Amino acid sequence: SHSLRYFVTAVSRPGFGEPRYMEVGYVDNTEFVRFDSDAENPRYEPRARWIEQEGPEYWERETRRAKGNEQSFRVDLRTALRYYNQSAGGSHTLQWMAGCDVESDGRLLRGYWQFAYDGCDYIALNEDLKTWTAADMAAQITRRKWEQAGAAERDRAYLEGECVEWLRRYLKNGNATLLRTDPPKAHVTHHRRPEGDVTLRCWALGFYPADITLTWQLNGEELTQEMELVETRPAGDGTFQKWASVVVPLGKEQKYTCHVEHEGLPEPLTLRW
Amino acid sequence: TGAARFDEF
Amino acid sequence: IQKTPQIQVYSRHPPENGKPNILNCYVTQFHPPHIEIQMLKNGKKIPKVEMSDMSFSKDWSFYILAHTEFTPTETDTYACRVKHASMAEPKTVYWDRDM
Repeated sequence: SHSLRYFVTAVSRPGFGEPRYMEVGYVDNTEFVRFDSDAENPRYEPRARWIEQEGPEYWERETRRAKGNEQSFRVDLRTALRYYNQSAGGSHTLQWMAGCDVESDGRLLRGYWQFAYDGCDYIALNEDLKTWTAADMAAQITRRKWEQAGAAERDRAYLEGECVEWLRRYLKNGNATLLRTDPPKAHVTHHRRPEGDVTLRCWALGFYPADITLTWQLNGEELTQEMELVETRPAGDGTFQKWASVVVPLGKEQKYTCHVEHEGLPEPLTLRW
Repeated sequence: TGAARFDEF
Repeated sequence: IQKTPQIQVYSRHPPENGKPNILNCYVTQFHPPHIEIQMLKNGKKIPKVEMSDMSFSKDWSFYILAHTEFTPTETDTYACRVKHASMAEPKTVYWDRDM
């Protein structure tokens, strides 16, 4: 699956002017556009070569949408101090994420339209794209207004139509980067433990996309219970990496196998120490 | 292209 | 109210002395979004450091990836040092090359 997501952040800083307002656009968790109100020329900007192709009409449209958004966020930050009875002196944050996950055939899997205030859930459109979850009494006030306004219906139209169609476009103009499959390259390190034991860590490097399955096996069964790992993480060059470790006895390294599966491998990799 | 806010909190 | 950053330091390639590589400092799970990230070589600030743009995770917590070019040698020590209003002091995580 592929996703188009817009991560919006407004941070108030009372006495140092207007809230800092940022939008960041991602196709499949790689950045392709940004708008920052603190830029010398606050404008929607390209962050990947493949989006540059778009017309002046595109950038001016997006710039104005961001500007409009910045205004709405200013008003909402003020509404929140009222709902939560807070001083106009403190710094607060609103965050909004909106976008679409699409299957390889191009049918929508999941739309998102959700908000958090001060890092806590505020209101979120359910997967039915009809229904709001309001985390608190403040957000119930908003939910009442949005139900009356037909907000969900309008948000759903963007999630089902515009979002999906633009994603489909982005994937093609960007396919060289976005549809690539960089395969993982794997190795195993060996650390003797003070307890007389051995840590075996299986590393997967250089892979794209992010999705991967990394496991440890002994006699054909997985070691899912006693496995240490790290979450998949970016490696500075648009690729990803991950590792997974197990503790094993001193002679028995050779009887343990690391298994890696990824779109860019014809066949799973199997490695030992 | 991104989403536009219409309804206020 | 406040979330303390988790800091991970690692290279793009297994290190080889005298071979160009990328060093990463991946700082996640923090709030609020204001943060200060420096990467250090033998305790001196590395001048050229790329930072992703302020963005956040599923669970609403902010993250940044700092990375820089480096060529590791046998003796060089490398670290990432992070200043965040969640912590009394900056927090320093050393690159562990033998992981």
